[PDB]
Amino acid sequence: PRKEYEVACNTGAYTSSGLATAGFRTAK
Amino acid sequence: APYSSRSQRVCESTMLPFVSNRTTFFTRYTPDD
Amino acid sequence: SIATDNLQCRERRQHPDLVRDYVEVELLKETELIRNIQELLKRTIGQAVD
Amino acid sequence: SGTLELYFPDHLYRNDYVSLEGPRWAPAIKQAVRWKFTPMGRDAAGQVWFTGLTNSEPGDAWYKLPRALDTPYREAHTRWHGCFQSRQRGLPPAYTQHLREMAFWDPAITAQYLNSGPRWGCMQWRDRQIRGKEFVVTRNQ
Amino acid sequence: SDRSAQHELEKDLSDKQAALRIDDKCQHLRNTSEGVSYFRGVERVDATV
Amino acid sequence: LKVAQTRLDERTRRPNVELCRDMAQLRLVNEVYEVDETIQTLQQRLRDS
Repeated sequence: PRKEYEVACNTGAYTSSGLATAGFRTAK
Repeated sequence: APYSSRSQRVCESTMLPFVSNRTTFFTRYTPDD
Repeated sequence: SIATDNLQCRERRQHPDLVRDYVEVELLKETELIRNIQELLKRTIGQAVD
Repeated sequence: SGTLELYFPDHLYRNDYVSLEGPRWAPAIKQAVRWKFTPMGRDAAGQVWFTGLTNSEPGDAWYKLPRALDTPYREAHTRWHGCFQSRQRGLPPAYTQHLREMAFWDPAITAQYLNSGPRWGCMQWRDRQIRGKEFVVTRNQ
Repeated sequence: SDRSAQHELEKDLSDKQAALRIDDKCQHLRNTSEGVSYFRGVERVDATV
Repeated sequence: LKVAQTRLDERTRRPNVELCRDMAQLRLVNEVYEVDETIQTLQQRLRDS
């Protein structure tokens, strides 16, 4: 799943992420 | 395929923005952490 | 005053460019450095009066 | 030098230089126009929308009295900002400009026109106790 | 679209409640009520969004 | 001094949206500085007594 791959790309200890599963995403 | 895209599929899908108005970047955590 | 005005001006951008780039990182470093330096100056003035 | 009898243990507030990080977050403002996709479907539209009391409403008066029903008069923000202004007028002006967006304020918290003592003044009259002549207090005032 | 927007309002209401409990049990506090202590540096700390 | 400064620290546990700076922050820091000043002047005058 591309959604699971993209959120696994975004996760981290001190990394900001804008993607939000099953909802709206940040404007920044 | 017409049914390979539905609202239940692109509602899940992640490359599309579907952004909100918050700009704070929450952090995730690992169970051993 | 100059730094906080840059912060609000660059934050008033439009939607396909509201990006946390290196400029915002350096602006935050500026705000932190300015406040630490002026509080250190406050304590030094107290000691020089004493 | 001698045997000092003391009777009080409270501290004196110095000698702690802590490297402060932690006020690190992007500040929040009042915006005017925002953006949306209104349904999640094959039907989808990128729509801008402008907020009510920002840029579209005006303050009350008797010439503009009753209301126009077409006007975006946001009653909740109007009442809240009315009571906020009533509570806001009590503080003096430096404490008003600390509640602004940009940082035009003086960095040192006690104001000049309110504080009776001089800030970082060096003069302090200490009278040495000597048997004989008269001791006194409050040579500043 | 209706359900996603209604989710946004629900989490806003939840964050309002998380503010309300702090303000309620902060502003009922009186002089030497229970569990007050010297803290230091909070008057130095001013974080604000 | 107890009650005011632990009021400050018991306030400042707030979440992200309501982590702000109202008049309560400014009035409380003015409170604790002036109570501290009252402590020093009463200590000095006790010493002279």
